[PDB]
Amino acid sequence: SRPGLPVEYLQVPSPSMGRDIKVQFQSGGNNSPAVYLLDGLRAQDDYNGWDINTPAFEWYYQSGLSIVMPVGGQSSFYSDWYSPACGKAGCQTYKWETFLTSELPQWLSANRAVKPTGSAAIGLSMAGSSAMILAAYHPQQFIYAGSLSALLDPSQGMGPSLIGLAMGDAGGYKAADMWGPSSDPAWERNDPTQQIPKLVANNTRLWVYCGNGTPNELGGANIPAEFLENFVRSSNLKFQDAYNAAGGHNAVFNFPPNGTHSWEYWGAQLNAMKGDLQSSLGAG
Repeated sequence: SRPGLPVEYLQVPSPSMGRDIKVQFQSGGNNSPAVYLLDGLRAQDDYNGWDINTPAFEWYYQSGLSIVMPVGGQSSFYSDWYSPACGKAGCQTYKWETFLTSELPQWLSANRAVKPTGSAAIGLSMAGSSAMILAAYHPQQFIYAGSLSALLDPSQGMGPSLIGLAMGDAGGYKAADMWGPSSDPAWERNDPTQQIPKLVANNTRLWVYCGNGTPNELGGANIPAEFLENFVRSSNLKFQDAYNAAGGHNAVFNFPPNGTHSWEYWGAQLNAMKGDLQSSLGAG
């Protein structure tokens, strides 16, 4: 149903960020695997864009999988920032890696019986690289990573620069506060293409999607959505080449001759990945 599902709005304390993080949540059942649905660049502080734009909880009710949607973190790249995340409206502490890899799984396990290991992380936009990085450095916790329309080589060439422009545009943040100047090692640490050997070694299940910038009847036919998607697609095709070349063998590569940087396309992916998640995480 859309109304009528056991969807919760959790207030999860984050010691490292100094506030309570809101978390939209739907249990899978006790000891169910978790699917963390990470939000895009312009993540709002009230509801996660997955909830807003898709019937995600509805699609995943009774699938055997807990759906976890952290709320907030516009421009955070779900990372632990070097410095305070200061933007238009003010400053906040961004320690999202810490929260997603210790604070939240521990609270979800203690308070909701969500299995803390063997999870998937799925993100779109800024969060697609985040998902792969979560898995790269925390493979016990994240055994599956989905990346929808992300820039997968953010440390290379014009990427540090483009990322800074995006962050400016979404909230008025500064990339330097996050990962420092582009010379800082944090750039390569958080670049999924540079972390391929870790993904490969950990045999992480990858679901990698990117459209080609051509909308279809599904919609999303606006210039920004089209330009954005076409733009991030080269990093995606290179990732695929590098992954295979490094001996990668547990990924789905979805690069259709359509799709724009829009929720019509992303929602479709999340719907299409449900049986793959169930098999890979052990739902039922």
